[PDB]
Amino acid sequence: GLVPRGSHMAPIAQAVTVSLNDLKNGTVSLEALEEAFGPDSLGILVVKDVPAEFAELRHRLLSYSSYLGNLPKSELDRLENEKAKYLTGWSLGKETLDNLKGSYYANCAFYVDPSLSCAKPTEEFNPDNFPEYLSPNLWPQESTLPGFKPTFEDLCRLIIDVAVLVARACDRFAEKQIAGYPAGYLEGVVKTSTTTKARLLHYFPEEACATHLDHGCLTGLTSAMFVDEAATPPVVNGSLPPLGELPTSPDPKAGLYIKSRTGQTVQVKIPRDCIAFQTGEALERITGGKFKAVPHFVRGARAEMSAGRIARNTLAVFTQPNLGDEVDMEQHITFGEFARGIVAKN
Ligand SMILES: Cc1cn([C@H]2C[C@H](O)[C@@H](CO)O2)c(=O)[nH]c1=O
Ligand SMILES: [Mn+2]
Repeated sequence: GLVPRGSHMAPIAQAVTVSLNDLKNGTVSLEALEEAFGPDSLGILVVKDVPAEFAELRHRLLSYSSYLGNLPKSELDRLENEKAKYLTGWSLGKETLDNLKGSYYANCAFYVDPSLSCAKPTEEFNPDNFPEYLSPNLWPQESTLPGFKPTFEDLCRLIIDVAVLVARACDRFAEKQIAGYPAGYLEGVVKTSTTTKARLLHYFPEEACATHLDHGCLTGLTSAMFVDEAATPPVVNGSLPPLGELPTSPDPKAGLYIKSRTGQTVQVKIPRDCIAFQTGEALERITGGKFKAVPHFVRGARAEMSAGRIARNTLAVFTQPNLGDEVDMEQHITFGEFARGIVAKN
């Protein structure tokens, strides 16, 4: 038991917050960055003052999560990819304490070259030996879900642009603190990655080890959108209007929970107008543990509060290295090796 059972609430903790303006001009405090990402931290950084288009893109794409999740089964079955371990396209998963959640995954190779559906395959790295990273994206039909693909790409591009600036700040820290560190490494790794993976998640309405570490470098996050799908039906019926976002969460216990090295778990909120970034294990390895991936988990809304009508939508963008990039620069372990569980090499 990490969080109190029943109606009792965990304390809420404030994440370190910086302005995108300071990320862009290179004046973000490295003290604040270490407070956000260091060994005693929550492993999360909130970025405010985001581009003006963010609010609408978030609203549209999180609405698409509901529309997508309610497409006829014949359409969703075409988006399933078992060879990719369901890490490309659509699939159904479950969360127990008892919520059903549909996931849609896409690689973000398009960030580097908009014509790419996935990394260019090689003998060393291809869909047959790394299907969970290198399989081609599977998109819903434009006629049945109009505008989904450009909206998805535009919001992911915005979030990755910000991730590149966060990575640049991390590089400033590492260049000051780590002897022999390659200047500009994390910025280059994020900016050129064709393995970065985005996940659009839809919690279906329901009637009345817990933590993980992210594996990549920096995970961009939106705040969650709750939708009353009885009031605004998630049915594609001119442009496609967004669905109604509930102003306030129906369940104050839903959300993100982080267990710092203090051993106790706190709830952490993302302001609706902000983007947050969590550190992952690859960034921890690249910084030799000077920044840490911090254990955490997400809870959906309890069925009593969903009341068979309220769905929950989120976007996460797992920026991470190309498979051949080193993550342990002493032992020369690559991200692909690291992903296959290799922890030592000689
Ligand atoms: C699918 C995926 C998940 N993650 C995060 C969320 C998962 O719960 C965790 C372990 O895979 O890492 C990544 O960092 N990269 C990915 O490609
Ligand atoms: Mn996570």
